[PDB]
Amino acid sequence: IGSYICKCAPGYIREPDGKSCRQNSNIEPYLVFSNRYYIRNLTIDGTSYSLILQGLGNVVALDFD
Amino acid sequence: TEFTCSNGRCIPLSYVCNGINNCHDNDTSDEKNCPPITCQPDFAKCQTTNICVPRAFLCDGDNDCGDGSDENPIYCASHTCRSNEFQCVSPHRCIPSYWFCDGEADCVDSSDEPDTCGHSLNSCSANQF
Amino acid sequence: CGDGSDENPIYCASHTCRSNEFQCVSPHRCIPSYWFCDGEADCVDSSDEPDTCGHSLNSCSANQF
Ligand SMILES: *[C@@H]1O[C@H](CO)[C@@H](O)[C@H](O)[C@H]1NC(C)=O
Ligand SMILES: *[C@@H]1O[C@H](CO)[C@H](O)[C@H](O)[C@H]1NC(C)=O
Ligand SMILES: *[C@@H]1O[C@H](CO)[C@H](O)[C@H](O)[C@H]1NC(C)=O
Ligand SMILES: *[C@@H]1O[C@H](CO)[C@H](O)[C@H](O)[C@H]1NC(C)=O
Ligand SMILES: [Ca+2]
Ligand SMILES: [Ca+2]
Ligand SMILES: [Ca+2]
Ligand SMILES: [Ca+2]
Ligand SMILES: [Ca+2]
Repeated sequence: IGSYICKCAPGYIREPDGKSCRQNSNIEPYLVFSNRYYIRNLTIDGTSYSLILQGLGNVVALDFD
Repeated sequence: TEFTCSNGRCIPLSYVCNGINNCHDNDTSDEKNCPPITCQPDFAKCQTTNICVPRAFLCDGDNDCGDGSDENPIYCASHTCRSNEFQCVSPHRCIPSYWFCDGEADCVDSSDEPDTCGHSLNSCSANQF
Repeated sequence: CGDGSDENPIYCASHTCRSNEFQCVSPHRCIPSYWFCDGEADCVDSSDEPDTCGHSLNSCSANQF
């Protein structure tokens, strides 16, 4: 009544902003993307950029397990 | 689109049976007609209103029941911290220990990362730039 | 608490029973399973040992009286 509250699902904690949530796991989430000849690994914290594979013919799609 | 109550006050038709006496009137005429607002398992009810809330919320630290039915200090004051967490002077809410000096205020008071943490440094692999 | 501050139904209604206990129609309060048909009313309603338990029997060792 007169306001709203924001809730983060299990595995997430809520920032002082109230509107935003952060993830509880210690392992850094990272991005994987592929060009024609490369598969690259980039970290969302921006600290790291690395190579997964090179010389492939045409890497058009990726998925993980 | 509106409904009217015994005090000469009107509320949207959908609000009539939402489980809160929106009319605040002598007759409680909005909720007075409505059926039994039962509550599902794994959920909880609030002393002042016919609202159903998940049990996880009962001691999370947020005033989910508008009357403060959840976060009752008798039951909820039992919390403890720093088994794997860190503590802040702001209202109790503890965060994983590694988070405190990470460089973003995880606490409203920003007590998680004062200058005491120490000035930052970074490193890279020998084959990198 | 004279005001009923304890036993607040929101928090205390979470109870469960019959993991190792038995249940009675009287206000919830569960007792070890073996206790129910033992021959003494462990519950105010005496629902712990109605005639349904079955008529009693007893035995002794072969070398005894
Ligand atoms: C309801 O109205 C009557 C008459 O105006 C008044 O005497 C009574 O105190 C009111 N009750 C409440 C709960 O507002
Ligand atoms: C509502 O409560 C009744 C008892 O008053 C039943 O337990 C019913 O199963 C409940 N319904 C829902 C949907 O929670
Ligand atoms: C946190 O709670 C646990 C519960 O077993 C202990 O009581 C512990 O002593 C508490 N930590 C602090 C700092 O008092
Ligand atoms: C008793 O409580 C436990 C808690 O894990 C389970 O929810 C179980 O289903 C309950 N027993 C009954 C009879 O519902
Ligand atoms: Ca609102
Ligand atoms: Ca209403
Ligand atoms: Ca809450
Ligand atoms: Ca931080
Ligand atoms: Ca008994």
